[PDB]
Amino acid sequence: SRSYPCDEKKQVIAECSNRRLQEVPQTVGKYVTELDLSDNFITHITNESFQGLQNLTKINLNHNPNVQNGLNITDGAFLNLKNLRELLLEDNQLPQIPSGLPESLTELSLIQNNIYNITKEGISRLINLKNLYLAWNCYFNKVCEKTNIEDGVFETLTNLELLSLSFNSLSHVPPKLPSSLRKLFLSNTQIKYISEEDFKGLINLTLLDLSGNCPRCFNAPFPCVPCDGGASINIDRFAFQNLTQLRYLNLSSTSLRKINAAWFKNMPHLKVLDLEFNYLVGEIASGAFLTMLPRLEILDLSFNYIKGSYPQHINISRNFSKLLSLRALHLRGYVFQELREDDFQPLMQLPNLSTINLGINFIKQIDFKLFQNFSNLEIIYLSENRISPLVFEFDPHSNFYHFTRPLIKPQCAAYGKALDLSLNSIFFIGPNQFENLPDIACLNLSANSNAQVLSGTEFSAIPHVKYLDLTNNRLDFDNASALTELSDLEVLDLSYNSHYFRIAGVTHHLEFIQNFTNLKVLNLSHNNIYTLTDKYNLESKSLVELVFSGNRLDILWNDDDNRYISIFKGLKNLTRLDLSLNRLKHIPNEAFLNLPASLTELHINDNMLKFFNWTLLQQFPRLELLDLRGNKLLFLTDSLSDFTSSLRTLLLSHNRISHLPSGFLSEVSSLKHLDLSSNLLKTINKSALETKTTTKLSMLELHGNPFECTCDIGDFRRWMDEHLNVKIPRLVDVICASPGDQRGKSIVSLE
Amino acid sequence: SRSYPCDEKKQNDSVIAECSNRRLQEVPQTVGKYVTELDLSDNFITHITNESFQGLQNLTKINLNHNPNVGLNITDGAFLNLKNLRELLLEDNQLPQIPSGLPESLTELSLIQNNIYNITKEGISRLINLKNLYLAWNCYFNKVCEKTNIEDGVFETLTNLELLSLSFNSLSHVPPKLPSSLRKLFLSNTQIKYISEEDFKGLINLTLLDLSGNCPRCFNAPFPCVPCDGGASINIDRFAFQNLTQLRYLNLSSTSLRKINAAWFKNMPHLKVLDLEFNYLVGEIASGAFLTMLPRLEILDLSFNYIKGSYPQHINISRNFSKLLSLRALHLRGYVFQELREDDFQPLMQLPNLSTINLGINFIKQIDFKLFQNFSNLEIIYLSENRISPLVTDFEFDPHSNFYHFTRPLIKPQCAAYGKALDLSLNSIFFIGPNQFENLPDIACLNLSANSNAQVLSGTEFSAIPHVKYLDLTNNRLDFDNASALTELSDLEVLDLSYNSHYFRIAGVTHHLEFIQNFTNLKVLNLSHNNIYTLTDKYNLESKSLVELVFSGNRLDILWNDDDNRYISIFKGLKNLTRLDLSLNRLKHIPNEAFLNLPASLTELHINDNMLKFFNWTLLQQFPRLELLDLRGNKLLFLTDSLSDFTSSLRTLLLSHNRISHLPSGFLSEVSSLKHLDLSSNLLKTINKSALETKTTTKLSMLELHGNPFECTCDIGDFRRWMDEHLNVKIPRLVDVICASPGDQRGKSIVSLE
Ligand SMILES: *[C@@H]1O[C@H](CO)[C@@H](O[C@@H]2O[C@H](CO)[C@@H](O[C@@H]3O[C@H](CO)[C@@H](O)[C@H](O[C@H]4O[C@H](CO)[C@@H](O)[C@H](O)[C@@H]4O)[C@@H]3O)[C@H](O)[C@H]2NC(C)=O)[C@H](O)[C@H]1NC(C)=O
Ligand SMILES: *[C@@H]1O[C@H](CO)[C@@H](O[C@@H]2O[C@H](CO)[C@@H](O[C@@H]3O[C@H](CO)[C@@H](O)[C@H](O)[C@@H]3O)[C@H](O)[C@H]2NC(C)=O)[C@H](O)[C@H]1NC(C)=O
Ligand SMILES: *[C@@H]1O[C@H](CO)[C@@H](O[C@@H]2O[C@H](CO)[C@@H](O[C@@H]3O[C@H](CO)[C@@H](O)[C@H](O)[C@@H]3O)[C@H](O)[C@H]2NC(C)=O)[C@H](O)[C@H]1NC(C)=O
Ligand SMILES: *[C@@H]1O[C@H](CO)[C@@H](O[C@@H]2O[C@H](CO)[C@@H](O)[C@H](O)[C@H]2NC(C)=O)[C@H](O)[C@H]1NC(C)=O
Ligand SMILES: *[C@@H]1O[C@H](CO)[C@@H](O[C@@H]2O[C@H](CO)[C@@H](O)[C@H](O)[C@H]2NC(C)=O)[C@H](O)[C@H]1NC(C)=O
Ligand SMILES: CCCCc1nc2c(N)nc3ccccc3c2o1
Ligand SMILES: CCCCc1nc2c(N)nc3ccccc3c2o1
Ligand SMILES: *[C@@H]1O[C@H](CO)[C@@H](O)[C@H](O)[C@H]1NC(C)=O
Ligand SMILES: *[C@@H]1O[C@H](CO)[C@@H](O)[C@H](O)[C@H]1NC(C)=O
Ligand SMILES: *[C@@H]1O[C@H](CO)[C@@H](O)[C@H](O)[C@H]1NC(C)=O
Ligand SMILES: *[C@@H]1O[C@H](CO)[C@@H](O)[C@H](O)[C@H]1NC(C)=O
Ligand SMILES: *[C@@H]1O[C@H](CO)[C@@H](O)[C@H](O)[C@H]1NC(C)=O
Ligand SMILES: *[C@@H]1O[C@H](CO)[C@@H](O)[C@H](O)[C@H]1NC(C)=O
Ligand SMILES: *[C@@H]1O[C@H](CO)[C@@H](O)[C@H](O)[C@H]1NC(C)=O
Ligand SMILES: *[C@@H]1O[C@H](CO)[C@@H](O)[C@H](O)[C@H]1NC(C)=O
Ligand SMILES: *[C@@H]1O[C@H](CO)[C@@H](O)[C@H](O)[C@H]1NC(C)=O
Ligand SMILES: *[C@@H]1O[C@H](CO)[C@@H](O)[C@H](O)[C@H]1NC(C)=O
Ligand SMILES: *[C@@H]1O[C@H](CO)[C@@H](O)[C@H](O)[C@H]1NC(C)=O
Repeated sequence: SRSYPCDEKKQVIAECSNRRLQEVPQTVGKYVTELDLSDNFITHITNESFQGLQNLTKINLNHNPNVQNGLNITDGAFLNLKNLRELLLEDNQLPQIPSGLPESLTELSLIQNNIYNITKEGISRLINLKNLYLAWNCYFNKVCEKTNIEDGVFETLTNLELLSLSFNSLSHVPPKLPSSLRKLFLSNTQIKYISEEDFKGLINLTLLDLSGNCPRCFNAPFPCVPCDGGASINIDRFAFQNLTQLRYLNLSSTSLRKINAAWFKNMPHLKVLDLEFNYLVGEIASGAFLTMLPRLEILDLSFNYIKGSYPQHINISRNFSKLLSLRALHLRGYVFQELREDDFQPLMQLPNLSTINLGINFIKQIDFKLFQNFSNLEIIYLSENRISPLVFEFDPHSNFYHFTRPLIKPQCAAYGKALDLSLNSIFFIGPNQFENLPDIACLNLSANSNAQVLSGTEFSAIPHVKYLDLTNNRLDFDNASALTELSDLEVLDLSYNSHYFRIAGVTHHLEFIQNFTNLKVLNLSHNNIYTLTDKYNLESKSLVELVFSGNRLDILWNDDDNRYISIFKGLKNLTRLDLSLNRLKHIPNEAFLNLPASLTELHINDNMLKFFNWTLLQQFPRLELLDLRGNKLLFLTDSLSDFTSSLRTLLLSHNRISHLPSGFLSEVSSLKHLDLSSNLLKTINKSALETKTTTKLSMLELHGNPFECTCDIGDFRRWMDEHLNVKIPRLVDVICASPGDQRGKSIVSLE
Repeated sequence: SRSYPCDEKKQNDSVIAECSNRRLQEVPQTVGKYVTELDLSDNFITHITNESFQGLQNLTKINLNHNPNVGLNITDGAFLNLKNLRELLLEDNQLPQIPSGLPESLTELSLIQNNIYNITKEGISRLINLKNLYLAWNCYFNKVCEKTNIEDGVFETLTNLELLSLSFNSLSHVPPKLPSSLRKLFLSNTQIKYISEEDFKGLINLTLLDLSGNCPRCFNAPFPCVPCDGGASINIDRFAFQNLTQLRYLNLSSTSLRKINAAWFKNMPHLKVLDLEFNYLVGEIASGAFLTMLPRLEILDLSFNYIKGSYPQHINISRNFSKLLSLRALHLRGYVFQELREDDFQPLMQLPNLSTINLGINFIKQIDFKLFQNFSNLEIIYLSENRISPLVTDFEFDPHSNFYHFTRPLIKPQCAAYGKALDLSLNSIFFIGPNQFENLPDIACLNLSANSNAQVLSGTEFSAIPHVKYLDLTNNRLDFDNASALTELSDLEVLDLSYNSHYFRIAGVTHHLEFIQNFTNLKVLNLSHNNIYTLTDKYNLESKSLVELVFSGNRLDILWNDDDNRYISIFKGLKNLTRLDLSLNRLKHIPNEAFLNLPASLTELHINDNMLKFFNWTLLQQFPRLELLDLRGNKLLFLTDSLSDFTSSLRTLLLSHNRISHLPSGFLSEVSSLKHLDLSSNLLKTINKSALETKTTTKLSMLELHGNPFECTCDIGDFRRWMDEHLNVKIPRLVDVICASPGDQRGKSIVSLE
């Protein structure tokens, strides 16, 4: 059995999602324990749907049906599944909690439905529930009803550890919550008041999310309903008195102006405090609560700006010096003109403060030397400011109030201390710009509209930069000594610096590249490179990877010009080369033969190639991956094994191949992965299948070929049957084009 | 009938068969006998014989350029029998020789871009009627080729020849015995180092001479370039042009000139256009005796005469520029200088007709702007690509274009049409301060594109030039945080804010587009590629005057998210709008109420290049003026069967690149207004009779169907017969209206099935 329609996988999971399925297939293996049927067109679940699949411990029916209208699940449809632990039913337009769910359930997700009634009948039998998600049923301008929570509905769920009720109209915290709760999410629930009773008994709670209740609505990116008068949430003095185990508290966008220090009296473990989108400028200056948090590691005070206010200075209370455990401080969107060394004195003896984030404050100048006086900053994040020369659209499973991606690309941060000055106005780097900074290893200058001629001295005060990002500037590469002060540079990103490269009449100089002794990775992408001055060749003894996408090799290698015929030959250590998006119609033979013999990976995808000289792979004895996707190729050589014994992956997707030559599936013993996706194949011929021996072939992609499903396809179908070790992904997309009665169906589905 | 494979055009005198770029392997035997011009360019034709055009004696013009695409073999005399052949284009055919036995009727012959190295009497000297002969670009750069041999006197018998183009061939000397009927002589890039008194002594009718690129200036060349020994100058004898009294055009670009002999111009009283780009003329520009000899000159191009590595404070223009009384345009790109002062341009200031001054690409850091007012009448002040800051076919080189510069207008004609133009694009005007625009003329057309401007415009910045009518602010970083922005510009008709994403992208900063309603005369607004998905307080765009809104490249998918009502009327307040562009907004579906709030005034609505799966046809009932609906590049499956119930205005419906697999019976019944229906690149297997059928006949004039996977069984018969009974409906590109199935038909046109 080659399984269909699902792909089976044993790290036993049937991946069956996004396959245009109309019903639960009756072709699922009986050894399957986890079934992913998300994103199909399934409209009915009955007690017949999964009979003879009782090993199932997990079912995902999210996002069904898509497109061309709700999911209809009968009473007790799942009841017979004795082992069902986890049921995901998100985005199914369910009007109610389905009835008669199995008591074995420990995890149930009903996120993004139309469920306005939470009943004993739905839920109170489900004694084994540990995590229950009912979020995003009624929010924003959706037409929906206030949520009715049957009194005591949650009381019998004495194993429940996580309950998520966010983005529903609740009005108050429900009573009779089980004391087993660890995590309680009540974001955006229209609760204006927290009483002493609401969480009095939840002694095991480690996370509480009360965000977005009484929101700050000015300039909201969503329909936002403030409390009367834009008032603050109202939280009783003793509301958190028993929450001794709280580690995470989210009070983002609760319109707070005042924080009651006493709220933290009994929270000796509190680790992450989110206070973004409030009105806390005054508390930041004078916060008594900061005195109550000596184990706090992450404090987010972002977007507490006063509307219309652009103060000279940020005002940080001396009490910040009590945050002895603080690791990250987020101060985006406070809005201020100038950062002086004195303004941050309270932060300067915190031993573990690693990250300071001052993104999006419209800061016009910074006294940079202040950063050295900190104990140990490793991320100095200043992106999106005004620093100039010195002289359903919300993911319900993510954080709603900010992105959670790293501030600094991990590959750069991995080198050491990081200074991110991206998206500023440092248009010219002058002699003292970088004076008195720490030993920066990772420097981001992307998008500073820098148009200068770097000349070998600009980075002299931080000469150990290992990863330099200069993307999206207007750099004028007119000096052979550029960047050469950076002896230890390993990664250099010059992508999107077209501005001068595109003008023929100005001089262009890339000779500095050869100076670096440790340069491993160079990205020259999207620079429109088509002409250089005097020195035509790129050279480096160390470089391993060159990204040359989005340039004009079609010009450089024009048949009437010899000058660039060795452009990459001097990159003597290169193993990875990217020549995508260079508008190539053909590569002269001599040009191809002058690519480095060291290559293991060569991409030439998304050009316009009409021919490819296969014989020339004889000069590339280490070549493992050749990527020719997105071209106009028609001809495959019929003696590939004469030209390579190294090639493992050949990517030929989105070309115009109509004929596979004799024994091509078995031509190259080393070939593991052949991608023939989206070409013009009508069949695969017997001679194409002829093998002298066996082959290393593990994966063959064929989806989007216009197959002719006559009896001519028989041979390949029988081949598929007898080579079950060759994976063919996406069989639902390996489709008959002709004739009319077969059109649209998988080739596997053919009598 | 309906012609195939070519498209025919009944033009004037002419009837033209457009037959190019059709993958043809043979000259087709199906060309109409009334055809006078045949364009076969860009096909896979390999052989021309005396049978190729047998049935086609009316042919006056044949284009065989660029054949075969992926050399062309022409038998001796293949064209001889074509008694009326006037024009033969044989460019880019890898010909090794001039074809033999060409008809004597020829008046126009192009052999541009071949491998022809011998120009013989036998090829050419019988062709007595030739008026234009093009032999350019046969041996140039690092092509493998040989020096051109021109048989002595080969051109002498061509006594009606007016244009001869020999550029981009290795010639070494001007050929002798040229016919005196010559008007235009092109000898660019021909490796001629010396011009003698004899070379053009008899060419008394010459109006153009091109000697560019002989002894070229090669520093930083964008092509393989071979200087004369020592990088010496072309050597032109004092009397080389003494008989050239009719010359209007002289191109001496890239001839390594340092010194210009005034006497060269003594007998050239009509000279109008002088190209001197890519020389070493900084010294002549400061002194230039030759400027005294050119009082009828209108265009002078001195671009890229920079001294290598030199960055002087000032440009030095001789006082002799004041003698160029007829001068209209002065091009001074690439001289390279830091500052332009008012004194530096005094010699130019009383020239009555000097309309255009071009200072592009000089790395200029400051300009004393007041100087431009003291000119008599500048209309184009071109300062693009400097350092101005706040005030305190396959061919690399198109052989049919100018090689030394682009020929496009300096200023977009739509902007220039309004009046005086100041182009400050691609500079460093990052902040517009209070006096930036002091002392300027009455600018009507203002380009500030790509100045990395990040400021909050606030209603006073353009106070000193308040009659700007066309404002280009594209590709900046503008922070639209003030409702009075640009409102000082009362007469503004066209405003381009494209590519100012920078702050629109950030949810947490405020965004304000309210200023738009203030303009009384605003007609065209372009907000493209701004990533607009959230505004502050005022969610709606309003204008009583605006006729055209370009909103492509924003996030209407977000603005019109089903859980948000706030932007449901975003465009309704554009009460005068007729053209709306919603392309590239990632839309999967448009809420019905949102669609219905688009202005009732629309005549043209584009929603192409989204991801639409649904389109509610019934809503075209509220758009009684709608003439063009463009839905190309979406994922639509369903067409309504009762389109005539919902519109009587629609003339063009563009549905290309969708997933339509069925034309409903009877789509098009009673929809009389529709002229142009584009169903190319969909998933059609056939068209049924009743799908096209109409009782009251229709205005249908164009139906596109190429790139559909047609099933060429007998099920296609009905459409084929329909095609034959509606010859007034054009179906273009019939070679691309192809059978997908079954195997024996696959690849063939549907019109080609018995
Ligand atoms: C208020 O603040 C609290 C933190 O104090 C915040 O709690 C965090 O919420 C996010 C939002 O869901 C949780 O993040 C998810 O965690 C689960 C559990 O481990 C993951 O499965 C999620 O996985 C990601 O990748 C998956 C791949 O399968 C995807 O399926 C999915 O999209 C996700 O990308 C995801 O990381 C997070 O764990 C909690 N924090 C804690 C400690 O529990 C809350 O969101 C904030 N409130 C608002 C309204 O933003
Ligand atoms: C310029 O090119 C460089 C080099 O290719 C780009 O950086 C590289 O980007 C890739 C992915 O595009 C990173 O690879 C990824 O790494 C992750 C985690 O290790 C892995 O999960 C992915 O499958 C993939 O391997 C690669 O590490 C990264 N390299 C470096 C040195 O940072 C860069 O993105 C390009 N610049 C621009 C503007 O595109
Ligand atoms: C911003 O949007 C405006 C308005 O659509 C764009 O300018 C307009 O560009 C089109 C070309 O796409 C011009 O129409 C063309 O005019 C010529 C000459 O008459 C005609 O030959 C073409 O078939 C077509 O009609 C239109 O005139 C022009 N309107 C102006 C300038 O007012 C503008 O280009 C967009 N900006 C960017 C950066 O895309
Ligand atoms: C340098 O700063 C830029 C600009 O902030 C970072 O670019 C963003 O990075 C991610 C790639 O992971 C994208 O999803 C965003 O679109 C980028 N934004 C823009 C405007 O480009 C970049 O990654 C930073 N570089 C490093 C090494 O951290
Ligand atoms: C203002 O200047 C910009 C930049 O010079 C112009 O953009 C050019 O437009 C031409 C013709 O439309 C394009 O082919 C070029 O690619 C553009 N150049 C660049 C760098 O983008 C724009 O046309 C000018 N605006 C006006 C009104 O003339
Ligand atoms: C018209 C430009 C001639 C050659 C040239 N290339 C450059 C170049 N790339 N940068 C320059 C910066 C300042 C001054 C002159 C520059 C220059 O000159
Ligand atoms: C954190 C952003 C808060 C709201 C805001 N939007 C903008 C905005 N768009 N521009 C600003 C310019 C200067 C100072 C504050 C600005 C501002 O503040
Ligand atoms: C700082 O971090 C280190 C471990 O990463 C730790 O041992 C020490 O306890 C922390 N200091 C404080 C003051 O919390
Ligand atoms: C690069 O710049 C430095 C001055 O910054 C200069 O000394 C050196 O000559 C420059 N290199 C070249 C080739 O001009
Ligand atoms: C850069 O490399 C070149 C040539 O290899 C050498 O002449 C130059 O001095 C080098 N300079 C530095 C600072 O690395
Ligand atoms: C070549 O690359 C390898 C892997 O990065 C590295 O070990 C070696 O140091 C490089 N060689 C040279 C000569 O720099
Ligand atoms: C492939 O390469 C060499 C030239 O280096 C040549 O001998 C062989 O004919 C080539 N194939 C094609 C189609 O050019
Ligand atoms: C073509 O030329 C040859 C003379 O070589 C003659 O035999 C033949 O009939 C000619 N064909 C036509 C169609 O004129
Ligand atoms: C200036 O141009 C006008 C209009 O073309 C023309 O009549 C006049 O002769 C020109 N003046 C000079 C000095 O050439
Ligand atoms: C716009 O900016 C100007 C600065 O001149 C300021 O006076 C005005 O109040 C601002 N208007 C708004 C609505 O912010
Ligand atoms: C702009 O538009 C509205 C017109 O209703 C008005 O309130 C506002 O004051 C106008 N502003 C200026 C600066 O003209
Ligand atoms: C409506 O647009 C046209 C431009 O075609 C103009 O004549 C008319 O004046 C505009 N109406 C108003 C009220 O601005
Ligand atoms: C189209 O919108 C119309 C308004 O005429 C509404 O009656 C109809 O329900 C719509 N169809 C769909 C599928 O939304």
